Amino acid sequence: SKVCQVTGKRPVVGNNVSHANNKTKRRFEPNLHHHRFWLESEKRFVRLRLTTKGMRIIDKLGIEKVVADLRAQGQKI
Amino acid sequence: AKLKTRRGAAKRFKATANGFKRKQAFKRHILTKKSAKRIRQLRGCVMVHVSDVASVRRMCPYI
Amino acid sequence: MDVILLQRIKNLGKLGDKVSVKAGYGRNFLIPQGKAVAATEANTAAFEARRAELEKQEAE
RNA sequence: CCACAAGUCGAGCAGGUACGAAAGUAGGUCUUAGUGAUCCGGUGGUUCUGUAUGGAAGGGCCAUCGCUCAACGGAUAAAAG
RNA sequence: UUCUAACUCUGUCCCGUGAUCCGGGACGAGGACCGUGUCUGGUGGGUAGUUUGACUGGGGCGGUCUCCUCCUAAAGAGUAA
RNA sequence: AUAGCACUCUGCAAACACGAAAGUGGACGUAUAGGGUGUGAUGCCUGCCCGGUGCUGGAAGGUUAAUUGAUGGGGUUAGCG
RNA sequence: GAACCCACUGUCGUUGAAAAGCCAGGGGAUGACUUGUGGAUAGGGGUGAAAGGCUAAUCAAGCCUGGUGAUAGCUGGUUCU
RNA sequence: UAUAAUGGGUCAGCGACUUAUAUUCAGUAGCGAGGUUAACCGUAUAGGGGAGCCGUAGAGAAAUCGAGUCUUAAUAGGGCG
RNA sequence: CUCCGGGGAGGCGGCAAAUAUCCUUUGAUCCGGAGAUGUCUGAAUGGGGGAACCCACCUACUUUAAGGUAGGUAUUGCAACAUGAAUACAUAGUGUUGCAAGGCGAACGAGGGGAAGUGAAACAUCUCAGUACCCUUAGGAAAAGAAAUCAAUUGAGAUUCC
Repeated sequence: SKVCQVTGKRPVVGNNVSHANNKTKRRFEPNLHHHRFWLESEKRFVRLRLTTKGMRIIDKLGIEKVVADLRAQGQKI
Repeated sequence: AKLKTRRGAAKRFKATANGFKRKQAFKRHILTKKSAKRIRQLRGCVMVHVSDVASVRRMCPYI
Repeated sequence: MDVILLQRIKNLGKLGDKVSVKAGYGRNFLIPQGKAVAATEANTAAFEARRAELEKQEAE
């Protein structure tokens, strides 16, 4: 499913609103994609499915911290 | 349940001691061509006619 | 991002300079390969504290 | 005059005015056609209101502007077989 | 115009493995393009919801739909096709 | 419908179709192949028109969206009064 | 030209022997043939040598149950003195 | 409408203006410039519970005034009382 | 069927009579409590399957022929232990032991999705309505809850229901 491993973002629902104010169901999707990160402490590449906000959090906190946090929630990475 | 006021009518009518008062029509625009007498005699409030009082009462139960 | 250079680069600087680079450059080329480290307080303090002399002696 | 909403005539009182020596005449044109409700907004004023208080924004009142809404009491801002 | 390090391969080899899926490893060919997310202009009977007036010597076609003057209107007012 | 004929698209991870995606058919095929459209064995043949709509190729002049935010005009108050 | 598969004409039958038949004639009958068993495609979808045909005697959008006691300016009815 | 306009073969049984809340008017009973409690408590149709509602004053868009008030330069005139 | 307690002249369930045989004052039938037994299908869990069927393996004992009894043999998640590639350390993978879960059921709760008939005397904004319905998942209740809340004489004091 389209779920980010770092933030938990997922598609949401909303409306298309026309100029005549007709309303139609739509979805908003995350900016999801796969990326490989070098885990030094284990000497290996780890593949994650995440958003660009997830990348910003990784740049802010470091990859090993995020990996430990994810393993703390029972994720197999 | 409770009776509900017709808010459009509530915005048009107000209650006096023995009836209802209202504003006069034809004073919103297109005023240059109208004579001074019509301009000044269509200004102010008048009373609601007895033929429309019953309908106003049904539409505004609490005023 | 803010990066301090563990090892010299032709134009970014030489042996421990701190400098700003675009995010993709540091994220995809420098940090995985070990030619730089991000400018956090802990990493920076570790940089000057102990490994500064060893890195300087490891000039090549 | 009239179902309503509307429409028509009006002596006379107060202020300012024009024309007449004056008594006086003048609130458009001999008259009856030349027109469009409400809603929503624009412009000029204003001793009204102003979500703690002082202001302000917005609203109200007075004057005025935008419809061949002509299927002309005008079902929508927006529609052929 | 070059480069490789993100990214792509429904290309080759090795392992999981008794496997034309998949994952990892090594190459090769591309490469900051292609592709995806949010915003945005165009196109869009492919699909969906609907609209497409009334009078009327049946309905359609034609004409008409609001206002003013005269006659019909029977010496007050009003009076239809 | 048909054998025959013609136009047109498709260079392979093909065009095209199904599906939300993963994927599947096309095809374990490769322009002498595959899809769409029209005509309809065979004989003789198949005239003129590119103004309209469509398709294909050009141009970088006019107009135009998101984004960007230069200037100008208001509100408020330190102070001057 | 028999079996087998079809359905061109006529009489009969029409509360039928039969919710599509019998009888007398008729067409194909080594092929784009007929048939058994078991599978696949599901409703704005499927399938169709194309008739809007077929999808359980039902098809210009199957059947069942729910929204549901849909709405009906229309037709009917509305009980002793 | 005897109508050749509709409905009924006959009998017996069943079959259609209701219920809850709000409001207005008319009767009737209590109290009377006053009338009345809601939820709730309560060995519970009692007794407590006065928050609230209607009446007792209008005018004005409103600020404001108040047996007056609005309009206006106006104590004039006029509208609502 | 067994034990304990109650009870004191009948009883062998009903449709469904009668017969026949019986049981019972050495305490029956019956009533209450605690045990024992409890075929096959069904989450069904050894593999399969057209539910109530087909086919197996392992161990301990037992039989003498082609068997019997008892137990075990699902998947996933977690923990421990063992083993173990490409690849040198490792890791992935593989296996054993122990623990847990799955299914069913009225309403009420919380969350993820979400109409149209109808009304507007037409209809698109709007209404119907976050209703009907689909999906996931608790508990005896759930949810909420101890102010970065209201108020405006500088006062109140968490949430929920009338």
